[PDB]
Amino acid sequence: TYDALRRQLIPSFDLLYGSAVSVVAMSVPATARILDLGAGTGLLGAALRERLPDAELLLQDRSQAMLEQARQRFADDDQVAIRVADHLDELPAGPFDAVVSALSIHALEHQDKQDLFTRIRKILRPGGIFVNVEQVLAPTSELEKMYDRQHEAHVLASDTPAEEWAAGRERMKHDIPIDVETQIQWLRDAGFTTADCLAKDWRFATYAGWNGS
Ligand SMILES: Nc1ncnc2c1ncn2[C@@H]1O[C@H](CSCC[C@H](N)C(=O)O)[C@@H](O)[C@H]1O
Ligand SMILES: [Ca+2]
Ligand code: NA
Repeated sequence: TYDALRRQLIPSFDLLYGSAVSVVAMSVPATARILDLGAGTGLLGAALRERLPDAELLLQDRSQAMLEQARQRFADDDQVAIRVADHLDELPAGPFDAVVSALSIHALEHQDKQDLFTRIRKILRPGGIFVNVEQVLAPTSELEKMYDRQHEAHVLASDTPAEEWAAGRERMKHDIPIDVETQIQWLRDAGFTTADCLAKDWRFATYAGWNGS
């Protein structure tokens, strides 16, 4: 229902979230310790749990209301913990095999994104992976209009309730997105040895940084 609405609002939901799960599964052991940053209702954590039954998940968000949905989703899961913290607050010490995030970090000022990527690398073990499923800006105003048309085309094709799309539009006014290549370069600046865009559908992209490989 909520998960159905996220699929209606997010072009290539299965490709982009699935790419995040696949790249983690190919980068970390079965028993990986994983931080889901801005976990919300725990959708990305849930996708990872489906693939990695033995992974320890820490779901972190500033919103207790969002994390209540995550607590309900993971009620019977003894390998899931929840932390209430802002991206800008001290991160959990870990170390972590993976730090993942979906549709959260684009809320931060650009300087705070650059600092967050560096702070994430500090809590990753050597060879650890950072993955972001992200809302990204087009590199030009003209291309941004085309990105917007492609997003609207998906929303309309998915028979999204008009009020939910209106609410989606209102939330996006507060967003501080940047182009995918700029923020992938920020991973290199943060000291990740490899950074790559795995999958992309115009405004939405899955990218990753590796802490040594
Ligand atoms: N500065 C910040 N610190 C922590 N969480 C933040 C944040 N800004 C936004 N968030 C959280 O980021 C989430 C964005 S919605 C995405 C939720 C989830 N990752 C999913 O894929 O469905 C919300 O849960 C919101 O509370
Ligand atoms: Ca948003
Ligand atoms: Na709760």
